[PDB]
Amino acid sequence: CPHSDTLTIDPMITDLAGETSRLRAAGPLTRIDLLGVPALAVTGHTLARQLLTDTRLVKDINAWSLWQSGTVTRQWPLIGMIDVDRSMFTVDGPEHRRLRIKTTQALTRRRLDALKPTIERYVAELLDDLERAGADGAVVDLKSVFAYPLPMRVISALMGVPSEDQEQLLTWYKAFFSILTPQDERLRVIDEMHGYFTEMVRRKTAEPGDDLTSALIYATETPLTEEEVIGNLQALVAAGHETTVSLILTAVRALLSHPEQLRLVRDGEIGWETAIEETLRWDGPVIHLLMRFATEDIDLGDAVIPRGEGVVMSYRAIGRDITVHGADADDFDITRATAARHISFGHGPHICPGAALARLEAAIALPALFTRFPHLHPALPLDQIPNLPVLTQNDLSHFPIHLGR
Ligand code: HEM
Ligand SMILES: CC(=O)[C@H]1CC[C@H]2[C@@H]3CC=C4C[C@@H](O)CC[C@]4(C)[C@H]3CC[C@]12C
Ligand SMILES: [K+]
Ligand SMILES: [Mg+2]
Repeated sequence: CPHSDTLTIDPMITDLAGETSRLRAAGPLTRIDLLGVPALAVTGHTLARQLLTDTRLVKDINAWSLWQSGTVTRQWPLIGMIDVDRSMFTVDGPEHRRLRIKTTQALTRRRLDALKPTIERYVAELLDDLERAGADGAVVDLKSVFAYPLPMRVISALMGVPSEDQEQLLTWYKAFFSILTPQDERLRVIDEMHGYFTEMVRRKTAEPGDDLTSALIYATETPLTEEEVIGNLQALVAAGHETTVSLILTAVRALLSHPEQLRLVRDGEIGWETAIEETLRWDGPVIHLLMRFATEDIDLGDAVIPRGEGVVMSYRAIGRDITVHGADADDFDITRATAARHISFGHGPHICPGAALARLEAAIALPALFTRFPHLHPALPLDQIPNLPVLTQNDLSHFPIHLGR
């Protein structure tokens, strides 16, 4: 591929390793092309930290010059990632905290202790499904049987999504994230999702229960608008499911391909927690985060982000930052000193509110899985597991394993 001064993000994810390296090498700020739409990617750790706390970078899609001019529209296949309703996700400034506070309180380590038994129950249930599927030495998909359902069950328990509605949510999410979904069908799926959660908030308003959705509705003043409640709810369920599936799967893939490091955690010399942090740094759930806009020109010394320009946080490239992590940043090493120094959960006001929950689900699921099936191994070379065509998320397709004897 000849030299180009715009890096085109391939939506088929045919060369993630190469693209990620190009992005680091072109950085820490470089021009990218997202399905025919230009933007700047932040690929460097220190610069990312700076800009994530910069008040001249906002989520508001109306601050985007290409949106103002109608150059980008709802026909853009990535538009569902950013042209969404009011929530903690889209708001900046003094109003932002109000939209976050009930959620961060509900998701503190101490509050999550109450959720621990529930997580344990689902993990045990799905390991049981794994046993059944892997009987008589059969090949089994670790994603569909285990990693894919677990975080949906867990986030659904927290928010009050009924057992019987969870399959439909997963079907919608799959359509929503796949670049291949026809755009008209995707926009219809976006409407259906919104319709589902509108009704859920109406149901919880009539009949509140012991769940975060009910706590968002009834605080602990001033009360959240209906739109705000629905917006927070959609963001929490989608993010809580999609990111966490990836982290479970990549952590297993990492440890299975680095058996000496798997041994370290199994024998209690390094914490599972630490293996999870290194996974987040090295092969984490987010590839790119769309998208922020300059309210005015931002001067970075030898470079200017012009007012109205789109800014993407390229979190995977940032995790491979050689300046911060040393020359071997492209290796998985749970013993490295900077394993916990990533910003894969973000930085600043929009930092992930669910990081503790994510960490807890992984810290329960991973040891449970390897203790239950100590001889678990790939039935297909790990390096041949392809990514699903989902541009922004590190979404693995399937994960064939044998339980082992
Ligand atoms: C498990 C792995 C996870 C990773 C790698 C992850 C990563 C992130 C990152 C990087 C952001 C901020 C993007 C930015 O502003 O630049 C974020 C925001 C958010 N995340 Fe997490 N997340 C994870 C799990 C979760 C979970 C479990 C939940 C909910 C329970 C969640 C809910 C949210 C919400 C609602 C936001 C928007 C916050 C705001 O904009 O103020 N994510 N996620
Ligand atoms: C970083 C990440 O992967 C998560 C954190 C916040 C999440 C977004 C928060 C809210 C929404 C709206 C929802 O209807 C569609 C998914 C979408 C657009 C999420 C996509 C995945 C995101 C971006
Ligand atoms: K909208
Ligand atoms: Mg050039």
